Amino acid sequence: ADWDFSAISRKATALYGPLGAGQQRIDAWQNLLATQKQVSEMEKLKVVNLFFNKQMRYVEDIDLWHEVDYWETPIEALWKGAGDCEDYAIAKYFSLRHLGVASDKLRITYVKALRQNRAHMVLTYYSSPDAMPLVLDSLIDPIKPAAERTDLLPVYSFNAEGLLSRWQDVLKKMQAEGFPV
Amino acid sequence: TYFITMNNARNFFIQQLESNAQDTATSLGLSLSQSLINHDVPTMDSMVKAVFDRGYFSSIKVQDIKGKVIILKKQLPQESDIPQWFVNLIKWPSTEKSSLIMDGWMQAGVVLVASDPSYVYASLWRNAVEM
Amino acid sequence: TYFITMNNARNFFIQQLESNAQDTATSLGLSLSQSLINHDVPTMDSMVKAVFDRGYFSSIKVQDIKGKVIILKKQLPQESDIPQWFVNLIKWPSTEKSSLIMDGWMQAGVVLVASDPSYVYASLWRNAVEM
Ligand SMILES: [Ca+2]
Ligand SMILES: [Ca+2]
Repeated sequence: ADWDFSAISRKATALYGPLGAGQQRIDAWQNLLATQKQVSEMEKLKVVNLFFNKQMRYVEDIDLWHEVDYWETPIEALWKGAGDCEDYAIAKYFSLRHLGVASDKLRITYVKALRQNRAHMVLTYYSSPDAMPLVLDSLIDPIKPAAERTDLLPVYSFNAEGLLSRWQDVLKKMQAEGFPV
Repeated sequence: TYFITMNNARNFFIQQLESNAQDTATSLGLSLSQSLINHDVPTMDSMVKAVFDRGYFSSIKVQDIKGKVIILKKQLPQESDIPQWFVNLIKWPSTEKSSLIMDGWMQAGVVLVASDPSYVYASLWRNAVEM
Repeated sequence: TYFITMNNARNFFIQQLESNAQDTATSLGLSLSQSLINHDVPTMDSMVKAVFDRGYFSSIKVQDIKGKVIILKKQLPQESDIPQWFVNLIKWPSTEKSSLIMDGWMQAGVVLVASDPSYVYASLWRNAVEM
């Protein structure tokens, strides 16, 4: 399931306009995916989590998209260089899947962020089904065992799937951007 | 070839949408009971988002015992592409199913779930046969 | 006086049932996630039964974190007055929709909700009109 970044850049330019500095960030993403396939799974988690936390500024959807809730594709996140809680999680999810992390190990997790006192979303990694998960977050850079994140309270978790709803709309946008399905 | 009347197709969707809206309202009402007791708006907000983002509902609403709205998730208005005269032939009063949120035997509020008929309208409109 | 073809009705009805199975899986999975309810088998059994009796599913299944089947509710086995030639025109496989059962951050299992295409078979057989 290889990704054609030249065609993706061409299609995204038509969908969103000239990508500007977003093209360089998409180039940096392509480099990450090209050079991190053979490292350990724990290293994949670190470099992907750190890459998007550094490449994206946290800005609310109402400011960036003029919509209360708007789920970015990874290309949209890198085009804008910005997003909010679920945008980080989605971008890290698809990157880790492309790098070979099994889908059974990755969950989209709705949480309560205690310090911000608001609904929040993170990506969780389960080394085995009964394991304590690691939290890939947009609020901080370290990846910690979930129970060590005393500032978070989990609400519900989802295994990402699909082929209209929020996640399906993301997949629809990625198909238009040129990603294989 | 075999057909079914438009009215019979309509009846199936009314049954299935009301059942689905009621089932989510009841099961979500159970899940919301402790965060509502605790007045934990972010957790209630997070639960409704989890169900709403994954489903196809028009709206989910959480009220307290006095009817004051605590959580409201709504679908942005949708464009269609389906004439109103046809919708008038098949439309049914707006579906909204409720379930009480309980603190033991004491009623603590209500959750209200409304289905989204836009799939029903589109399926019947695209494949309607006049005979 | 509008009709829809039986083949198109079959597609709509199956899609609506499969969507309902997903929504029920999500809401039931969330409710079983609360207060370690999924470890209280008598309470979880009562909860799954309530959802099954009100729904139209072929089966609801609960597995724990090790994959052991803990709850399995299935349609009581009733025989069909529907001829095979008619079923062959409309037959479709039953899909199983899932949602996770959680204890906070720890995974506790999965709830599996299966659609029932035989319900569509019976509805179309009752309302089939030949033209
Ligand atoms: Ca958002
Ligand atoms: Ca967003």
